[PDB]
Amino acid sequence: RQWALEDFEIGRPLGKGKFGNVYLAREKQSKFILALKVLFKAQLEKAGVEHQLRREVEIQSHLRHPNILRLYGYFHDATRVYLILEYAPLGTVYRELQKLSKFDEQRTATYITELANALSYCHSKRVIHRDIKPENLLLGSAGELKIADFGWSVHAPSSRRTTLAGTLDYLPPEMIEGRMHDEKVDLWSLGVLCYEFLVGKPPFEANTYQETYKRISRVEFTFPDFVTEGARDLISRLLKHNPSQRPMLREVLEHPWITANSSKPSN
Amino acid sequence: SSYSYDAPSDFINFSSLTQNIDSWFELKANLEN
Ligand SMILES: Nc1ncnc2c1ncn2[C@@H]1O[C@H](COP(=O)(O)OP(=O)(O)O)[C@@H](O)[C@H]1O
Ligand SMILES: [Cl-]
Ligand SMILES: [Mg+2]
Ligand SMILES: [Mg+2]
Repeated sequence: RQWALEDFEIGRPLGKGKFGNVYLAREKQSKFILALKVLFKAQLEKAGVEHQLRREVEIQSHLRHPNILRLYGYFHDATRVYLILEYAPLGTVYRELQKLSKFDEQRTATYITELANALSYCHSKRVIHRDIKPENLLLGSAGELKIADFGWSVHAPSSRRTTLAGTLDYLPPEMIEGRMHDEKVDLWSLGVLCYEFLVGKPPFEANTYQETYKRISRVEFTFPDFVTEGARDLISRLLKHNPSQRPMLREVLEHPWITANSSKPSN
Repeated sequence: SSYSYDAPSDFINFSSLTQNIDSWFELKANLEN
């Protein structure tokens, strides 16, 4: 009655992770195509992030949204932990960005709309993703954006958080400055992401992380000349140093620049 | 206990096949205060 490793044929690696690989998978009976996320228990327990894996599995499995990747189930075998994820045929936005160097305003606004919708749903359930980045954004069979990797996420209806969570180039100032943080970290990373979609590079990118920490804390960056006034306005609002001064996701979805370039409506 | 999560772990028949399951979050907030 329970999941077993024998239930799946393992295909090519879909991507490498911090504690194991994600493989293309086939349920032997129904021939249903899936993604199998494999995590070694030794690496998880050594780094002491088992509690975070609990959060990833429990939170993602109970979420239901067209723009959020589905986690159908999980199982383990005293050596590895296996996550059964929804298959995203067109790969990452990261690979797409690398392929295209940069997105135009139509594509960028479309991705932001889909992402803001999914995040708005997350925050309504008091969930914070805390790891928004192109590598963690997948594309469906019709090119729809879907959030993935809830490996840094947390259910916080009560507490404000203290965990240094996320990825270097996308880390909010409050985390860097050793402050507490809330759901407003997703809107900072949304601003960092919108910049990278248009420019092709993170706004605080540097050779060292110490310099990156400095630039993030100062919110020290510039736009290339071709970035439109509407795009500059949206990004600047999302990249406020003061977390409470950052807009709401409802305000992002109703942003003039967003509604004039997006190919998809709001929730 | 370790690796015993509040999540689906049973075999699913993908040949066969709501929005409420979201209520798990509200439930958890109340339970844990
Ligand atoms: N459902 C999926 N469909 C297609 N590719 C995926 C899927 N899930 C993950 N991948 C690929 O494998 C990689 C796995 O990364 P991720 O799951 O975020 O690992 P970690 O949680 O350890 O960071 C992703 O960057 C992506 O490129
Ligand atoms: Cl610093
Ligand atoms: Mg990842
Ligand atoms: Mg992770």
